[PDB]
Amino acid sequence: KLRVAVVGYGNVGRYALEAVQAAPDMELVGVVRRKVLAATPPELTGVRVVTDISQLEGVQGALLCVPTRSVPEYAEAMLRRGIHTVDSYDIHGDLADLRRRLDPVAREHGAAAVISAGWDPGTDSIIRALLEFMAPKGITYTNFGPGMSMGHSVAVKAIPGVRDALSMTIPAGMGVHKRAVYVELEPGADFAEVERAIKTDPYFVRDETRVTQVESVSALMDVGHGVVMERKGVSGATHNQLFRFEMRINNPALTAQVMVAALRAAARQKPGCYTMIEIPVIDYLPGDREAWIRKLV
Amino acid sequence: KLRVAVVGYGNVGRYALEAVQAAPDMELVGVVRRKVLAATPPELTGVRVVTDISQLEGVQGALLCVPTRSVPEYAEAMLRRGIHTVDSYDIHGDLADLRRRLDPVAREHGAAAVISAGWDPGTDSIIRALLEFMAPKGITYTNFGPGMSMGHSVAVKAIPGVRDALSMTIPAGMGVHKRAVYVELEPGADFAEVERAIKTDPYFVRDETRVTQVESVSALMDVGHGVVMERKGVSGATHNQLFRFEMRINNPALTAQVMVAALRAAARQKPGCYTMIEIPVIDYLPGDREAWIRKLV
Amino acid sequence: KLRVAVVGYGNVGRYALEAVQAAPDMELVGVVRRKVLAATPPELTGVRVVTDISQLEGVQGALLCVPTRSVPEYAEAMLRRGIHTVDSYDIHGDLADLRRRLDPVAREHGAAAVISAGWDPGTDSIIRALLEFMAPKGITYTNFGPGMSMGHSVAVKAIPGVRDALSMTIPAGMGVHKRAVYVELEPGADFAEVERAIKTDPYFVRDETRVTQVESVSALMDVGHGVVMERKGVSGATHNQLFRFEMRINNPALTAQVMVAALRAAARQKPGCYTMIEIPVIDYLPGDREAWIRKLV
Amino acid sequence: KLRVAVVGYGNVGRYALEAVQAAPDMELVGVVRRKVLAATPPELTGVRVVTDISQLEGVQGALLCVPTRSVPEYAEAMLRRGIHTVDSYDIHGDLADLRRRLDPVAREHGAAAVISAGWDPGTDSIIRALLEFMAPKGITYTNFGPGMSMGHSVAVKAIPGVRDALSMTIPAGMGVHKRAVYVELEPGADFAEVERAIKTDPYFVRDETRVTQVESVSALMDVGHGVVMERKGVSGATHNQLFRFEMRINNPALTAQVMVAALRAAARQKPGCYTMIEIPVIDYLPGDREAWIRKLV
Amino acid sequence: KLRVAVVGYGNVGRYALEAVQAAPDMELVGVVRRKVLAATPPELTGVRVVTDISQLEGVQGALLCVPTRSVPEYAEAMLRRGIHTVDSYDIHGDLADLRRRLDPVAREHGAAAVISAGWDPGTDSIIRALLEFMAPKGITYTNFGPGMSMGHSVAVKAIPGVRDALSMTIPAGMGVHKRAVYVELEPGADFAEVERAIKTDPYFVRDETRVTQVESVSALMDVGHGVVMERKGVSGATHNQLFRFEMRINNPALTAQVMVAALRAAARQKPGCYTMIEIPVIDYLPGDREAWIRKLV
Amino acid sequence: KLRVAVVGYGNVGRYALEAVQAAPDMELVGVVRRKVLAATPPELTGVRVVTDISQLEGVQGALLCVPTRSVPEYAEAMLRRGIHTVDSYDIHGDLADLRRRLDPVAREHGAAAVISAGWDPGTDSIIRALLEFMAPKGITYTNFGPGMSMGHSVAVKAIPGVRDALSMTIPAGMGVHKRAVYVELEPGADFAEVERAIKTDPYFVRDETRVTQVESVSALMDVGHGVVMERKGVSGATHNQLFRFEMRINNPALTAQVMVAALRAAARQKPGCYTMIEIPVIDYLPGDREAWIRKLV
Ligand SMILES: NC(=O)c1ccc[n+]([C@@H]2O[C@H](COP(=O)([O-])OP(=O)(O)OC[C@H]3O[C@@H](n4cnc5c(N)ncnc54)[C@H](OP(=O)(O)O)[C@@H]3O)[C@@H](O)[C@H]2O)c1
Ligand SMILES: NC(=O)c1ccc[n+]([C@@H]2O[C@H](COP(=O)([O-])OP(=O)(O)OC[C@H]3O[C@@H](n4cnc5c(N)ncnc54)[C@H](OP(=O)(O)O)[C@@H]3O)[C@@H](O)[C@H]2O)c1
Ligand SMILES: NC(=O)c1ccc[n+]([C@@H]2O[C@H](COP(=O)([O-])OP(=O)(O)OC[C@H]3O[C@@H](n4cnc5c(N)ncnc54)[C@H](OP(=O)(O)O)[C@@H]3O)[C@@H](O)[C@H]2O)c1
Ligand SMILES: NC(=O)c1ccc[n+]([C@@H]2O[C@H](COP(=O)([O-])OP(=O)(O)OC[C@H]3O[C@@H](n4cnc5c(N)ncnc54)[C@H](OP(=O)(O)O)[C@@H]3O)[C@@H](O)[C@H]2O)c1
Ligand SMILES: NC(=O)c1ccc[n+]([C@@H]2O[C@H](COP(=O)([O-])OP(=O)(O)OC[C@H]3O[C@@H](n4cnc5c(N)ncnc54)[C@H](OP(=O)(O)O)[C@@H]3O)[C@@H](O)[C@H]2O)c1
Repeated sequence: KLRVAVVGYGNVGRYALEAVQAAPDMELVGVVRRKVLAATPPELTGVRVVTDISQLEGVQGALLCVPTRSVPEYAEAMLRRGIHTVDSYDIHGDLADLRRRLDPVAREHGAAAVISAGWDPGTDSIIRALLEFMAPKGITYTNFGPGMSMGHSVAVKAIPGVRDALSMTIPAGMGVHKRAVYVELEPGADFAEVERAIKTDPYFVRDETRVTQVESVSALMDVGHGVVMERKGVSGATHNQLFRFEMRINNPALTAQVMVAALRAAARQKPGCYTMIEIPVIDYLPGDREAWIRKLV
Repeated sequence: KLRVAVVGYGNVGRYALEAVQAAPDMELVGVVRRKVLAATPPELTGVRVVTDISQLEGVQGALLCVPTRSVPEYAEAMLRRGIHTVDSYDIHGDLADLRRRLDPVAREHGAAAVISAGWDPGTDSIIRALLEFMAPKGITYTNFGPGMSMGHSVAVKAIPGVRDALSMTIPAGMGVHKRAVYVELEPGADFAEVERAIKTDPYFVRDETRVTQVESVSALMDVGHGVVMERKGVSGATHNQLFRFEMRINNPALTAQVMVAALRAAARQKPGCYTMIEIPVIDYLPGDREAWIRKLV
Repeated sequence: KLRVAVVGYGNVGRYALEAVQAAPDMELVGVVRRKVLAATPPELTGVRVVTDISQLEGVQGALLCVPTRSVPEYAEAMLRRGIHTVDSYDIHGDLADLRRRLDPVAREHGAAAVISAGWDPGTDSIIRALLEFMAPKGITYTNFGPGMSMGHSVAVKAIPGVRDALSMTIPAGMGVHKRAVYVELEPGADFAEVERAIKTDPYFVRDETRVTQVESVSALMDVGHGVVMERKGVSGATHNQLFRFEMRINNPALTAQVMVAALRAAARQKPGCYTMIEIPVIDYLPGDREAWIRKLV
Repeated sequence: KLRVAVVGYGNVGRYALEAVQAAPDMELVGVVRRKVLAATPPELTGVRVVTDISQLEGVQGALLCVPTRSVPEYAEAMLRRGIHTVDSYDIHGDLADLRRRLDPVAREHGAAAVISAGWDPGTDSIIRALLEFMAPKGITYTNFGPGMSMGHSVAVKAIPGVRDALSMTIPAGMGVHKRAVYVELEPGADFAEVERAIKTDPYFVRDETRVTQVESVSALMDVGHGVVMERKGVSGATHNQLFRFEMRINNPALTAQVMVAALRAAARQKPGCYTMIEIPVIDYLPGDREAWIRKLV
Repeated sequence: KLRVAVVGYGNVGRYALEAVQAAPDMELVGVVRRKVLAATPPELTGVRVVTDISQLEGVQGALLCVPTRSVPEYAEAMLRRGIHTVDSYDIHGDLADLRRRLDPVAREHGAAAVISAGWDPGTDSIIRALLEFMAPKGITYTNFGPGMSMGHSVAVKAIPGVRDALSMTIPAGMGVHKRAVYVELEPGADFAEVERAIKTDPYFVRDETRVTQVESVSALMDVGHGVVMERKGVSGATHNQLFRFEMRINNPALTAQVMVAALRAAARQKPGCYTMIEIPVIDYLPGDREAWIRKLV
Repeated sequence: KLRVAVVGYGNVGRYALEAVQAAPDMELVGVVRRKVLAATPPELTGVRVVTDISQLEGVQGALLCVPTRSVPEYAEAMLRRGIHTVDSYDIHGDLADLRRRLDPVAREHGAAAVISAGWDPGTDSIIRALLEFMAPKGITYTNFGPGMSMGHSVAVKAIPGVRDALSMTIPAGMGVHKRAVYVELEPGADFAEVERAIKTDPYFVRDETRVTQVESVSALMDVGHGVVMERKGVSGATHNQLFRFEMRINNPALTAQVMVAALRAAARQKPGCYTMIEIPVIDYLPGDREAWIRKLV
């Protein structure tokens, strides 16, 4: 049974606690937070919560449920302690570089790191790889939403006159996305100004963006999300092969569960850093291989 | 470039030829048939066709496009020659045992074998594994068709009074399948009896079966097929996670293309036998890993 | 404009009245009924209604909106008067013979008859013909409903213990249909007996049938109906060509409109009898061909 | 059997070869190409290939699988030799005029010509005509794709800084289409300039267009295509009649098969030129009419 | 049995007549029109038609099928006569104020008024309320069409050079709508200018608008319409609850039927004015409550 | 702010705790359980838990999250204490009688009771009522699943030789349902026996039932569920009006949230007992009516 720690008790972190507790081959040693207040969250009543992973006895693996930009530093800190790490780093543009950066650190400390192990990047990545070799010629389209965007939401809220905001990702089709922004204005903030400020912002200038002022943004929030991946391609020399994959899921819940499966896999790999398509899928399953082969193949 | 041979020029074999010719990292050395007639099929005009793989110079990998029951003997024959092998062996209840049987043969002759590498078993198996770890609790349903059934058609054609027949697999839902049989009666035969013999045959006795007599079975044949895989499960402790995968494809065309990708992967493994869920998905992709990670993850 | 008469003021007849009035190239001369009561239906207030088509001056075409079994004698009666005729005779197994029977009658009296011109048989027939030549090899499935069934309902009301009944046609998929019967029992009739008689009747004996006793059958009546026609076949030697046609329509409304278009075509044909697939489609369109070619091709 | 020749061995031509070989009522006499090299394509090994149709003995019909702008001269050349002709000329705005031009040429040489016989124009045209008379009032929407666009792709390759390109037709709904262009730039060409030139070109100027630079255009090519035709209209005076037709097919494969069926019909017509809606649908079916009436109506 | 009068014999009024005649608990006393010509519409032959509701003996309820702007004055006129009233007033931004305006008028004359009782506002409003309390946090999207737009069509028809026009409402998703305008130009008018005047008009300036010139607008008219309402929200603290409601209906037919049900409810309320969400749903059903509870709950 | 108690800390009870805590107009006073163990569930750490509702100060309303058969006694016990009550009693056959039984008890103690307030019975009941008056003639079909059935599951588990079981409700279409049973056998229990015992049981004899033996039933459980309600009917005299409502939700989560909304409504009613269709929908919404009318109608 793998001794694991949840690092970062945020949205994903809260679901990670549950995923670890539900895992048959793992034991939750504790949670690592930046601060630990006297008032204990109800669900953490019988859970060890500290600020230093060192105080969690025999930790073998860590789920890095921290902000994207904090992942690099956290992974290196855990790896240098010989602790296997998993994160759902979501920047497609440079996770490949993150992989090269963490590989030597992981190896030199006898640990394994699996990066970008959420649903996208993550499991969606595996699916895209499958579609790619099943029909080498053609185009795969990944359509996200409806669901909220963390990055886009923060960007809008950082605008003067904006008390709080919600940015919805809407699938327009063929891999194109539009934005539906909902904003809660400050004292005498002018909507027109805020509206153009949003549409102009580099985060929305590239896509069709619509803005709406609301009384309460919190009243509109839901972490449900989804994706539709499609490919029309050529298998060998045979055209029009049609594939479609769709999910309607709780975003953080799925991410945390995939992270758990990835940490299970990490503990079984040779020291180094890996993305999800570099690990045999059976390594994400608990227990002996034989039974899974008979049940799933 | 991997030198490959197509063994068995049947339905899948014909597509395998095309899949190999289209692969950027493979070279088709030739085709192995039980017999080679003087009348050369048009598309094989510039292709080396022989009855013994030994006559195909420098073959490194073999695509075993032979009947399911012939796979075991063919795989051992090729492996004992040090030739990597791929097959799409389709018996879910026995493939695990085939794996154990071929493992030492492959290993002792420095070769790798990837078995059951079609779409089901095969790629569908990978998808089922993903759904399984993304939402550990729940049920996955695999719905096949509409499409023609392998053995079912032969089973009916073996009935007295049946000139030729076609058995369609029809999805009834919840992983249950119906059978739509089309028969071309032999001069004199009685439909009523044939209809009874079919519905009572062990091959159909367990599923809803409907029989129809037709003037020509050939006029009804189409190798298109498909599948709908669904799962409603729990990620961690979060219920109602919804997943759906569907494809509408040319059956043998997809199978042959997956076999090609699997052979590419086999050549990159340690000697032994593997099912598709025991191989990192990136090994099914041609060339350098880096490029694929940046493109797909 | 073509002078037309509506024969039989029933369900389809009521809609035919409207279809003719809306046609830009036709003039409604009148309606022919078995009897004409003193109480005139509101919508027929300004319409000539008689018991003999001879009383309708200059009639050139007749829409035979009479029961299926009455069509043969009605068509011969009209044709022998030199009047073009259209009907939506719905017996697929007898259709061809009706064509042979009416052909010489129509020809010898210088008139044209278009039979079975509803949506099925009728327009669905044309679609089936199209799918057949677009992909010669494969299977076309015609799935009807949900919608009320003609004879099935009358057949149920035929049993003694039934005051009124409604038989719904339910698509089970792959061309198979289920029956949902609703019955209003006579005071004292046993439901169990009726339920048994229904499922036993040769009208439901070979189809999954379910019975439900209801307070009022009239409260469940709706003339909406539909169809889904699908085909997965081979174009040339290319497999898995996928086609799908679906309609959700008012049954008698569509039937009456198709009959109108067919009568327009009939007036354009050489004397004789025709099914809808024996007439160029442009003949079903009003006016000059040139305009339609530019608008539709 | 009708003796037929395939003129133009391009995309559609390659499929036409197969469609003719599979036709039960036709005999492939040969293929006519602009040039015949010493290296014979494998599939043409046992086929007569020449540069002048006169070298193909007893040819009665010709499938003109040449570029759109070449159809007029090719059709007149064949017709003046008394050879029936079929083409899938795709310009909706000129179609009618081509018909007028070829009609007297066909007639004076005792031959029949069926123009624009692909799926659109072609079979889609018949479907549009059906929907039009089934519900005279309303609007029919024809939504194409996803699939590759003919001229659009060549038009993009027309710009200087483009080595190769692919233009995808994307259905935006309600008969509106979007463009997804993929370009492979020449060493040194500026993407910004190309992107601008594309969106500016009169081919995309009036449609939402998006451009993406790609490593390889060939790796994105797939000949699959499709259409969704819908109409909500009035049958008689009854509103909201709903119709829907959809296809997911191999573009050239379907086009070639329709051309074959149209040539069969042409040989059955009085000398002159016809579009597909001017021919009874049963004429597109092989053999005796009686059998088809019983099987399809 | 409630004695009812239909006020305004327009689109909705014509259906209201039928809805009242079909209601088991209502008696149609007559129709109130602005003028009554000597030429009686066929369907009104046995119906009392007058210009003053006072001539309709014992009227207890009135269905106000008049233009939106006329509703206020008509409702106050009927209420001041002690006659219960129902209207489908469609202005979402002002109906709350209409409610406050009519409340004291209805109360002081012992009558009840139910306003905005169509499908939207109306039944859609009830559905939105249900979704709102079933999942308090999240967003509900109401997508209309395809279907003809009320004011939009009139707004275009008021443009110089426009003989007649039709404005189609097209759902773009996420509660956003597109406009497809069809215009029939007056002899001489310039399309380019009309097209500009339309797209710039306040009625379309906020949505994507496309204009098309046609020979006949009447040939494109169909009163079918529809809606798709969706919500992804949080029930309690559980995210991703998914809801979807859709209908494809005859617009005025449904509106008139809902108005009838609302009038039935009005007659059962304490004097005052009500929107549809202020009435228990069982009050919209005819007769005794007990029977409905057993049949529907 | 309404002071509320959750009675019964089971599946629904656990979600009810969350729904009350999330409600803006309610205050959770505590939870009433049959027993209170020393080991406190983490999430109940800061919550008052007792065995007698009397120990919860100032309780005004109670959510009866107890077994169906316990509802009658619990409701009467709470009502006799002057506490408003809500339950999701799910027996369609006699909830009408429960209503008559609780009405006088509620009234005589100055309290209000809203029974059967889940999604079915409950919100689905409201939807069925709407469809009923929008189109009075026709048939509404309620299709449940996929999702688990509590009753059916218990019935199977009570069978000798059955360690544990799971009964899935599968929609077969048109209001017909099939059962997919999963069983975990005891020591030497014979499957064949258990299988027929299930198929024979009155709980499954009425429907198509399939049985499967599994290693672990708990590994297959998920509380997700759903429904598809459809109606094709007549509005007035206009046929083929089409309606569809679908939900994919967490079963207990939705039920608890609806119960909260119903308790809010109960507190606003005259003393007595009500089903959900007897309460204006706006009463299920928190706060003043004005704002909801403007936001939703
Ligand atoms: N790949 C995917 O498919 C996918 C999908 C969804 C999310 N994700 C990843 O999941 C990450 C976390 O998501 P989330 O919604 O859980 O974020 P979150 O709610 O903000 O949680 C992050 C937690 O880390 C700690 N933290 C906060 N700010 C920090 C900082 N500035 N420096 C160091 N630690 C900080 C806090 O926990 P304590 O208070 O306990 O310290 C905080 O609650 C996302 O950023 C994204 O990268 C990936
Ligand atoms: N896993 C999947 O998803 C999946 C899907 C589809 C198919 N498959 C597998 O693919 C296998 C082959 O399918 P297929 O349609 O290509 O079969 P096929 O058409 O019968 O071709 C098999 C070929 O094997 C060669 N052969 C060698 N020994 C033979 C023998 N004893 N009897 C007959 N042929 C023999 C023949 O080619 P020569 O004449 O050249 O010797 C024959 O044409 C299937 O049996 C199945 O196991 C798997
Ligand atoms: N092909 C299709 O797609 C399709 C679809 C729907 C219907 N149809 C055909 O069209 C027929 C239409 O029937 P319907 O729905 O309009 O209702 P119906 O009850 O068949 O009405 C037929 C009318 O024919 C007249 N009539 C003459 N002889 C009659 C007789 N012997 N018995 C009863 N009526 C007689 C009556 O009008 P008067 O009182 O004015 O004499 C009667 O109302 C269907 O039965 C079927 O044959 C075809
Ligand atoms: N809430 C919804 O979901 C919804 C949906 C659809 C429609 N509606 C409502 O239904 C209303 C009526 O729709 P409609 O299509 O029936 O309108 P319409 O066709 O124009 O009919 C309105 C009738 O009102 C009478 N009338 C009285 N004063 C009039 C006036 N000042 N100008 C013109 N007519 C006047 C006329 O009948 P006489 O000639 O007999 O006097 C006229 O035919 C719409 O305006 C809208 O408010 C609501
Ligand atoms: N209408 C709908 O749409 C709908 C849908 C779903 C469920 N429901 C209703 O919700 C009800 C409860 O569902 P559930 O899944 O929460 O059931 P459950 O998990 O068994 O919870 C019932 C709770 O009541 C107490 N209890 C158990 N047995 C009892 C008994 N024999 N006598 C008195 N109290 C008992 C227990 O709480 P303590 O241990 O705290 O005492 C138990 O946890 C269902 O029975 C059904 O009627 C309705």
